[PDB]
Amino acid sequence: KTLGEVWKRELNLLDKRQFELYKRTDIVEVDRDTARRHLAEGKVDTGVAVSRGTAKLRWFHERGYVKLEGRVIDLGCGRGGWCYYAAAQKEVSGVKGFTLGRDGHEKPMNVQSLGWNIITFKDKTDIHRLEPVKCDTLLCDIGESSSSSVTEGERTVRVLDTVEKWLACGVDNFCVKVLAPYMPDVLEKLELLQRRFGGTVIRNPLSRNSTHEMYYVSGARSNVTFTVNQTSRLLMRRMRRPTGKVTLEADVILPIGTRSV
Ligand SMILES: Nc1nc2c(ncn2[C@@H]2O[C@H](COP(=O)(O)OP(=O)(O)OP(=O)(O)OC[C@H]3O[C@@H](n4cnc5c(N)ncnc54)[C@H](O)[C@@H]3O)[C@@H](O)[C@H]2O)c(=O)[nH]1
Ligand SMILES: Nc1ncnc2c1ncn2[C@@H]1O[C@H](CSCC[C@H](N)C(=O)O)[C@@H](O)[C@H]1O
Repeated sequence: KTLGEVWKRELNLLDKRQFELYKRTDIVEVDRDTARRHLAEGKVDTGVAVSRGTAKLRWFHERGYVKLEGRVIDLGCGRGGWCYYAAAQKEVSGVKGFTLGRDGHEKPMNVQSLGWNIITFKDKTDIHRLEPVKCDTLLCDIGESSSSSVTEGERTVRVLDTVEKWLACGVDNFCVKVLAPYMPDVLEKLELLQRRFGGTVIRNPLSRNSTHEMYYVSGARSNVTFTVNQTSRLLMRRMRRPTGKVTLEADVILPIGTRSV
């Protein structure tokens, strides 16, 4: 029924070439070449990002969609791209990242970009069962894509359900991935969360067209259904005649070193 649900259905009908072209059509992409080479050779002091996630969070942060301050908690940190980005910001005092890091799930990577010493990584942790703790900035980048819209809806509502427990503790800032903002139950949960905690959902330009993910952030407030549909309209427009044309941009390079007294 929603424009987004139609989008998912049409997405699944695309042929191999069209899907490949479609996913990167008119999107922005950071050049990960140098970063990947450094990481692969064991370099930990060049300030390169451990994943594409660092650039994603930087985009939100640099334009006020989320302030990174004080005690930061990163649910589903994976390799740690968001933890390292937050750790390098002066306003941040500490970072706790939690992730599964098991059975194929990315484990935290160890590099020494600025503030690596203020991050405490913990793997083998299912954040749905992790007891909420008080923090100032809450981050969560969880949401596994599924060809089934019903399934993406279920996974998204589960993430928001868990995240609400943490926001309820009282947080100033947040940036939470919403896998399928186009699903009706999700739209309603977002409207309820907005009334309780404020914020709104924003589409990151670094996201590929093959996913409708948007992020629930604290730095702005807008009409949820309107903006989710604006993104649905954009995604459907790009599916008409995929060019695979991408805009390459410089990846994030952070300063290096420990943050000491
Ligand atoms: N028409 C197509 N749609 C595709 C394809 N691969 C993915 N998708 C769609 O994009 C969505 C995002 O894909 P992404 O690779 O970024 O996320 P996942 O790694 O979690 O993909 P899954 O949703 O987990 O799918 C697993 C695999 O299943 C295959 N798959 C998934 N959907 C399809 C379809 N519709 N047609 C053909 N083959 C399909 C494909 O090889 C996928 O890699 C996915 O949920 C699908 O709705 C594809 O080859 N063709
Ligand atoms: N229930 C759960 N508990 C903890 N971690 C989970 C989880 N479900 C998924 N994850 C992890 O969440 C991560 C999402 S990808 C996160 C990327 C990160 N923002 C970066 O910048 O690198 C994956 O590693 C996935 O394994």
